[PDB]
Amino acid sequence: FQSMSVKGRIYSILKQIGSGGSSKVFQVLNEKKQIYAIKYVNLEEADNQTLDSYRNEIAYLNKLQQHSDKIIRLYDYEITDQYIYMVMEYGNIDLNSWLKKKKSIDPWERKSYWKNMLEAVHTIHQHGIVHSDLKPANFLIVDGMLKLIDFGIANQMQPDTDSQVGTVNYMPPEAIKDMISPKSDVWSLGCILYYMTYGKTPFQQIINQISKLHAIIDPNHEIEFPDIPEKDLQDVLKCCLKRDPKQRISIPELLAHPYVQIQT
Ligand SMILES: c1nc2c(NC3CCCCC3)nc(Nc3ccc(N4CCOCC4)cc3)nc2[nH]1
Repeated sequence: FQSMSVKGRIYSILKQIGSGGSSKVFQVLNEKKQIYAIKYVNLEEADNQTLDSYRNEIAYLNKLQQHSDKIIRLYDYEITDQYIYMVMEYGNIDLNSWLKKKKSIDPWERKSYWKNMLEAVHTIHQHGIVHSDLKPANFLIVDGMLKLIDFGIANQMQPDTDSQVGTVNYMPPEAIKDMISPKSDVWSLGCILYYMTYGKTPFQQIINQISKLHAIIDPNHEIEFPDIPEKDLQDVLKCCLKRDPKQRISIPELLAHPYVQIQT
């Protein structure tokens, strides 16, 4: 039966959607019984660099929403030396949970979601952000439209009440080779669309974690692309999962691709 105040306005808490490390997100109602999601971040043990990172996420998100409506709407925020309250729009469900429940995705809906994702990541790229660690969980379904909730800075968020994929599965090869590019996100997006298309991520079948990394980077490992009705889609997946960034398709190319632009 808890409640919370953000910028002079009081919000009753219905339940906790999920928590990741030093942050929590709640389903809340306002004064006029309108629904929102409020993110609470605890800064008490957050280091100087970590504070600066959270500052950046708010700053960008605050600006970016004015450009595109495929980035989560932040209606209001409150920020102090010990806490952050972010009042965002409420979404029905994160994509990762939705994808776990949907054993088969509708080809039309997949295609729509893909266009929603592309528009979102295109917008962050245009403002000089490479998300780098892109996941399905970074996308939120609000009224049949995917929206980008998280910019990948210092996130550990899971829902808080089977778990097939690992953390590494969507990661680019260059990031593993690193020990950079907008096209690094294109690889990650590619894996999301690949999961939606074939039911698993490209390297899910690999048992061992050590070798799974080595498998991603290795050019002599070939990825499966079983034939499907949409020969467009099959091209997009291949084009996204080409290991070399220079050859790998760019976001603007993906937008003018037939899959996105051609009606069937
Ligand atoms: C801004 N930020 C938001 C969310 N963040 C969540 C943070 C934890 C991981 C999932 C996303 N969830 C939102 N909605 C959800 C509603 C129900 C959800 N669940 C239903 C399925 O089982 C898991 C919880 C998950 C997210 N809305 C939202 N607006």
